[PDB]
Amino acid sequence: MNIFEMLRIDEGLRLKIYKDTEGYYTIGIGHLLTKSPSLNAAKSELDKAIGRNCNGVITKDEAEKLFNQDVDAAVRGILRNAKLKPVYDSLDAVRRCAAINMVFQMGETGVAGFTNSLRMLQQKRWDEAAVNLAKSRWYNQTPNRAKRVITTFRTGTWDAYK
Ligand SMILES: [Cl-]
Repeated sequence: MNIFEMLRIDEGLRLKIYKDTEGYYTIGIGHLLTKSPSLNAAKSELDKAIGRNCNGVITKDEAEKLFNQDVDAAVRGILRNAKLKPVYDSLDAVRRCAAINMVFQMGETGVAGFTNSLRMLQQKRWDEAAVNLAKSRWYNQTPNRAKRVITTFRTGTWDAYK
């Protein structure tokens, strides 16, 4: 397993614009287009991102390139963030995937709000961090996704995805 396979399982793949769990226009492998309610705004963001007139539909190859760019951006955001980088650098490779997964879903600023959980992860207090991570709007709104990510942090294995 690697980060790309993990996020593909969690996000799925759709080649036409869809709405995510919060109602936001999305395409591909979980690529957020806009939080605006305007479908026309979402279509314009899509054309800008892809470089052609898509009319709301992309190819599998385009979805995979957007996805690679999004994962790279998530990693780079962690490495540039003074609060996230020291935690990330303290984690083993499997747990680093769980960290990227959270940033991909909620953004750099959303994860940075998990201050208490991040300190427990840095201290390798896995069971305590798992309980603390579950006491969140994240867990209450997307519990199956959150359970898989939390189990990955807790165990350092891919067992939740196998
Ligand atoms: Cl879920």
